[PDB]
Amino acid sequence: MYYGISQFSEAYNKILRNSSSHSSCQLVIFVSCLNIDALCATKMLSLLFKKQLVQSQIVPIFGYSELRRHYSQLDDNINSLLLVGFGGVIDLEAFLEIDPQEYVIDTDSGEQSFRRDIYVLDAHRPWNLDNIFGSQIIQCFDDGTVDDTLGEQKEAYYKLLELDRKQRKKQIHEYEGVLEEYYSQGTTVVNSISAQIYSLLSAIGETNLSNLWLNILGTTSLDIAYAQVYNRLYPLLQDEVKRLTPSSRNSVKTPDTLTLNIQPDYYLFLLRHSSLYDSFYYSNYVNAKLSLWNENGKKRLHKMFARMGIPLSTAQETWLYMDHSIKRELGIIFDKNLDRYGLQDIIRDGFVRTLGYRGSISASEFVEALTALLEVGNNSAQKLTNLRKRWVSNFWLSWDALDDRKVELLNRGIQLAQDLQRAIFNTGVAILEKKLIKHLRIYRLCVLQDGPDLDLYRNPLTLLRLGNWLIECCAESEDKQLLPMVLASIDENTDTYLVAGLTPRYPRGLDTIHTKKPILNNFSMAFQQITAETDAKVRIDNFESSIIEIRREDLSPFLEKLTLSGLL
Amino acid sequence: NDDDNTEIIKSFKNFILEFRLDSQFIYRDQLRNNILVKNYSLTVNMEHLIGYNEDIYKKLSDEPSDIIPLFETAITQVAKRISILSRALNSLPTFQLILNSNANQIPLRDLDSEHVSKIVRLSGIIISTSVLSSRATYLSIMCRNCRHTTSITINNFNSNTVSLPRSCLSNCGPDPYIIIHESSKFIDQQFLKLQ
Amino acid sequence: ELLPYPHQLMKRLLNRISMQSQLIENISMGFLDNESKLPLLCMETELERLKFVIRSYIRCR
Amino acid sequence: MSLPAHLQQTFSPEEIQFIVENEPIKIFPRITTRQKIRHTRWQLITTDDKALNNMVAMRSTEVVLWIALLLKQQSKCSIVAPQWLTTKELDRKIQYEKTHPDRFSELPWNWLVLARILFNKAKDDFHDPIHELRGKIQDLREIRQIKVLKGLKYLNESHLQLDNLSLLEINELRPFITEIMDKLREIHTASLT
Amino acid sequence: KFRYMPFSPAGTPFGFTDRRYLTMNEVGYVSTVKNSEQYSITVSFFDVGRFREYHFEDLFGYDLCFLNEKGTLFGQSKTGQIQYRPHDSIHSNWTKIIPLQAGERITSVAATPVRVIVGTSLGYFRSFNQFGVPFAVEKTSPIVALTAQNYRVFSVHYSQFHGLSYSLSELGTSSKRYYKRECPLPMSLPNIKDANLDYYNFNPMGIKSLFFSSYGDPCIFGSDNTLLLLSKWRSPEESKWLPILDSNMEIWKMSGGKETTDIHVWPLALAYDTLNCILVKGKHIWPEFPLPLPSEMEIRMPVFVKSKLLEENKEIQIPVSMAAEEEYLRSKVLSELLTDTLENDGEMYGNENEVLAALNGAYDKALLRLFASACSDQNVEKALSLAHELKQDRALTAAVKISERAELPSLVKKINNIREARYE
Amino acid sequence: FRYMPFSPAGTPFGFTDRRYLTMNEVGYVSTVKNSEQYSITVSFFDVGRFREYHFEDLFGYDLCFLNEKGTLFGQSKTGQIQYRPHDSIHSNWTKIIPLQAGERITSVAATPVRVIVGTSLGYFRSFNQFGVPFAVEKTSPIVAL
Amino acid sequence: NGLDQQDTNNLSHQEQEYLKEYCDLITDLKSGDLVDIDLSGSLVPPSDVFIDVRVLKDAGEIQTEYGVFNLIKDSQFFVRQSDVERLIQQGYLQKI
Ligand SMILES: [Zn+2]
Repeated sequence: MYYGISQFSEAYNKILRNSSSHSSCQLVIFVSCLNIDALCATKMLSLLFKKQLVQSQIVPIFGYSELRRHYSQLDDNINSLLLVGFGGVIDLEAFLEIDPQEYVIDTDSGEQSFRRDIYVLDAHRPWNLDNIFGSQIIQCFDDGTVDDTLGEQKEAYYKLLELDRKQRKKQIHEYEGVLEEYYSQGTTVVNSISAQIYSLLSAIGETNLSNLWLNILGTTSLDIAYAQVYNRLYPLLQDEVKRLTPSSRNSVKTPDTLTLNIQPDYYLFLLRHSSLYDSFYYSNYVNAKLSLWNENGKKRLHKMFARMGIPLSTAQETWLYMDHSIKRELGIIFDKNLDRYGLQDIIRDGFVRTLGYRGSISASEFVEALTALLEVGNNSAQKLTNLRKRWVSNFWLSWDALDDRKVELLNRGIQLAQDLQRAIFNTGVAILEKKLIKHLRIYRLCVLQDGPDLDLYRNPLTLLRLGNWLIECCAESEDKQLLPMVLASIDENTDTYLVAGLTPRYPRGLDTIHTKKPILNNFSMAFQQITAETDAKVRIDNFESSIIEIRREDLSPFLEKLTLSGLL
Repeated sequence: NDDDNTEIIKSFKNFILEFRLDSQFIYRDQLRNNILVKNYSLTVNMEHLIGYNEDIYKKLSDEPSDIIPLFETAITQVAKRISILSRALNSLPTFQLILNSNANQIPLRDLDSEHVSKIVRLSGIIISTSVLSSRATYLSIMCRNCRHTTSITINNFNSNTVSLPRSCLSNCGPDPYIIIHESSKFIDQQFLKLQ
Repeated sequence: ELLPYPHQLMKRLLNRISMQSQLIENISMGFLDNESKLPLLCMETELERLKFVIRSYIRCR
Repeated sequence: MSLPAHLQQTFSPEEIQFIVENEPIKIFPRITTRQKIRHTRWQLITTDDKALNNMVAMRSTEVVLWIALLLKQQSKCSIVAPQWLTTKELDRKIQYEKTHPDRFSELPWNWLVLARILFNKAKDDFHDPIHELRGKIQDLREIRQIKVLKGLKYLNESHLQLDNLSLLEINELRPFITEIMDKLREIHTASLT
Repeated sequence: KFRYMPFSPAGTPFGFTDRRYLTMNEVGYVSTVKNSEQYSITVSFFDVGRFREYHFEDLFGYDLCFLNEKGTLFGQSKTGQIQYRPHDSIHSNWTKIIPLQAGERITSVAATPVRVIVGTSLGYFRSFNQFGVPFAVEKTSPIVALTAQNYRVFSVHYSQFHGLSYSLSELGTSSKRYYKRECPLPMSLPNIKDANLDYYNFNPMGIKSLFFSSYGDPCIFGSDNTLLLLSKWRSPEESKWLPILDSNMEIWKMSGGKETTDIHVWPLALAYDTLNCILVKGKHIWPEFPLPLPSEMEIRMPVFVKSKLLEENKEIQIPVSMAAEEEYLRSKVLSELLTDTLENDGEMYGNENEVLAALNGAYDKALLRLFASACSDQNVEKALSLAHELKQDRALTAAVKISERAELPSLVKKINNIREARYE
Repeated sequence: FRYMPFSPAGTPFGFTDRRYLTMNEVGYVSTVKNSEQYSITVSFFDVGRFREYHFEDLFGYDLCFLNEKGTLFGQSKTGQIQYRPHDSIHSNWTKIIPLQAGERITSVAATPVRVIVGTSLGYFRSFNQFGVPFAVEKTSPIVAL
Repeated sequence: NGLDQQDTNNLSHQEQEYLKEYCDLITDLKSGDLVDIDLSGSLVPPSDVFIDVRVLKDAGEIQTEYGVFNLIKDSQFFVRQSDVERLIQQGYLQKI
């Protein structure tokens, strides 16, 4: 239990006193690129530091070897380095290859002072104890929830540390078996980074409306990946809202006034700022429920729209341009109709915030815009470095968009989200009509060879969104069971395939006990195993293990090995 | 309802006077601009109107034909309030409204028998432009035998035109109020044709 | 038209700027060896403000 | 160069802001700088730090503006609104201005800049709702401009007087006014023998 | 008769809004809102450097909360539960539940670094240590409120049989001892328009708040809204309560003749020089969750006459005579209190002696202005009396100057004789 | 409680058009109401020590206190306090006390050292014999003084 | 030259050494007295000493007075105003 939940504030104060130098910066921030919750946490830290006026440098990273080379670039004087949700499971110290004896100042009683102290907050679940406990330089923020449950694993690891006889040999072997038990497990997340960050803020008491707002945004970002985690944290967020609701009730809206509400939200992207028809149209859950990919999906969509009695031309016109006379009544109309279609689970309460007369924006809409700006804000390895630079640039653009004044940039991200949803829909319907999915009863396999936007698709987040859409489509087809989702995309500029291994996911609203148990991404372990022997020159530098870049020619033997692999 | 109409006018002026972004009331800004260069015209975005108050925008959409003259009167009163000293007809020409919709554009083709007297957004290419045609903003008349002279301020927001006054109106005839086209104030109109 | 130069005034000002500068230096070096460093930053901000004013005056002259 | 032409002609709005920052202001502390009889002093040449050594959280303290803004950025300072800033005073000034088109009201010249800065930062500490204050000060600005316009009708080659005009407006007006005024003076001098 | 609803110092009634303040103190302000299942406790501080906000939850929904520089208390009267949290919180928080009879209610609870104070509507009184050990249980008259300092503790008791009684206790580090024991309390209960009734539902006794000043002397604030100040409580016999505030009269000064009922005030603490307190522009006689900035009010006695100041008006015009009266009385009382504080405890921040001397100079200036007024009255006895009150030889020279300006020489030579009297 | 003002050894007006404000060993003040003004017959038990005098009172001072240093007249509702020395070698000074809302003077006191006012709201007012307010205190409603 | 047509072709010789010696004179003004203030100091009033700046171009580490600072491409950095100003003079920083 390296960092207790309550001891988070103590660690924070220790970091302060280590870097308590207004004259000289002793803090560096390292953040995983392409993570919304990471961006929210970085905003949190930035506001906290500007409260403390502590000098600091903020760096976005996407690659693990990038982290290593940057660390090499880093000056030793920097006593404060923060890691956001990346590499926690992998032994970063082993990945860093540090000597604590070099780092320790005044070992003696025993205290461990290092000229660089690196504090790691990770969202990944496996949470390697040797990573947590091997080095005191490695400072891991611990939710406790994994840690206490790891008590058996932690004591087994401690025993392994002690023992470096047949009875002791078999005890050590049993401990190793336990290790493999929590090993070979697909990493996930149960804690939105924003959540425990805001918890630490509450421990410090510096929470404002924005802090809670950004925590809401990060959790909303997590929602698709782990719906149940979002649902569990949802009452906590609502209660904190009540804690921070202004006393004034139903005051007349004025430009100065800013309000955040907890009101029913409909699982339609950009619903307020897009139309009704389109919001239904590219909604992955709506598509999967209605099979909108096929023509009969469109037929059923028209049937249900007429069932609400909404005129068509009214439906394809934007929600904001809708007359309020119908807009107020919409919710009860869905209540009457969605159930008849079974589409009622889409209605759920959400957080929508407005300022002045700009309008109300769903947190879901916000995270969609952020993801869009990340995706399309802007030799072969050098080209990949250029793409990493552009992705860092998109990260900075999204960072900037989080600022209130950049409402225009937020609208740009909105437009990018519309375009990306459109393109993802086109690609998905294209592959579905052509049946480009080829399930091998070990994993449903689809590959990207033709069609445009492969440059867009090779951007990892675009591939992830398409994967989420297709997982939703397959899951809503309960006829076929959950199977691993493997997807491979080509870039002719690199002339090599891009692969992401997506774990199967239950459909939303699946509260059954068998659906309560989450699925672990076996794809990661298969990739690690392939890298271990007979590697096809894949790239794992990316902070996501599932996403892997492979030679296009070498992907076919990779599939052969995947068929050979039994862990899939 | 005339008092209610005046209340709606007051609501619209509350819109324009207390709609700001970043402390900036763009409407008074364009107002003072059109005062400096005397263009009695005002530009407004309906998205802003919805953001400030949906209800006024909805009332607009219900029957813009008569909502617009009330808005013009409100803008004229606002200009009188701002650009003229307190306690200091045709003294100040009425401002006219300019709007940008950004909604969908129904094609010129396939326009419905519906949408009559309804605000619409379209696009097309001009094939012809008409010469200017004045329009009686203010009308000056006299009751002929009765000699009663009266003022009329007709707006181009109906249908077709308002018929000439009938009866004496304080027999003088079915149209005693003979128009004296000197005090009467006119504004030019131009006819357009879109392909 | 250029005004007379109150030489005594500005020389006293320069003495003040100096002594403030060495004072800030001492505070900085002592920190290199109170918890709230904000009064030091207030000193620095005052110094910057006055130096900016002096620069403006000199450039104008 | 030594000095850009635009700068020497008139004081920039940022220079006005600096000057206003040099003004003192009433605030409330959130720190007891007083040390119990039962650290580091501010030691400012430009301003007596003895007051600065003497703050106690939530007590009557007057400090120069810029340090107040600096600490208000931090959570440790609470600002006090001026008495003229009160909505009742604003309404009285509005009524005065409407009553007396000839002249202006005795506003504290820096009031415009003060209002700007406080709206930027002190939005929280306004007891009165901020938006109404913004509207009222905007209206006062408009009325002052209009009163200027009538004065422009009465521009003279001999004497120009401005009793109660704010520092901001006079600064922004000085280039054009001086150009016109000196041109008239040159014309008259040429007329004279 | 008496509802005996529990009272917290300047606590905000629950009101229509779910959020509500529990207790207002200079150390910090505490509010809470029920989450529809339980109330959300937040511990907010006026001085951020002293302490950092920690906000948490309790299914108990503690009826009252006490806080001080060392620790904070949370009491639920109906359940008798008491929760303690050190403000530094380095020590573990401990929570107990007091015994109580059927229907017993805890009116108020107080905390000190030396002892922990328990006071119920039944009048049962419990003393506890900072760690949870009960010092003793003892029987007292029911108490409307409690007043606690580091070691100074003031107790005020009420019984419809006993009326209003109050005792002052100086516990110190040890060897607790009472300056006063159940002294009858002079205070005007509100007479038995919706807001005050709601407050009585919250606090029937109608007292807004009760606390110690900046120098720690008692400060009773009630429905009269005119706080009373206790004089020389160090001397028991000499101690007496003096009117120190004219709230409604100061409002009439501020209102300028137009009394407004929306004005309500809650002094979180009393600075010796002037009152620090907060006001409302609204019907509520309790503050609102968005915390307004407290406005420091000058402390003044209600010696002013409504009719006389109305004549002055016909922004409130004050006679230099009557203003001089009020200010020299203020100088006298403040000088006496400050000197007595220097006696029993000395100087809190060193500056006390010179501000006291400046106060003496202001008082002498006041006396000399009164001497000028007496010269206008042209009465030798008044001038002689003023000469007696004068405490400076140079002030006596000033009196000589005033008398010769008034041209009566008999007063001049009497002042001279007073001077030779004062020399030795 | 009704809290009507009290004067030592006073007599209610009642049916009689005349009454005693206060019966004191130094003197007995008998007085009559004229229905527009309050005629006062300030009678002294020792005329040689203080010659009898009697002046009409327009105010109608409800409470009267008399002692060898001076006779004091106060109207409870108005709050104005009138003093006259029995020796009368000093001026007959007159002042007015501040009054709270509905505050009334319950009792009157006169002393050569000081002048004390007893009111309904329990305020104690320390004045000198010349009218200078030495101190002001608030306590329980002082019915008697 | 004071805040930090570089080519002299647009410029004749005489005026070339004129400007060179004028720059030397400016340095002399900086030299000796008045060294405390920057003779070519920013004429904008200083708003805030501590500001966060993203690195416009990657140029490695550059030494400040006391704090190490690496110019890693597009990296936020919230520090005092002197260093950020001087790097803006070279333009290696941006966005304020
Ligand atoms: Zn007629």
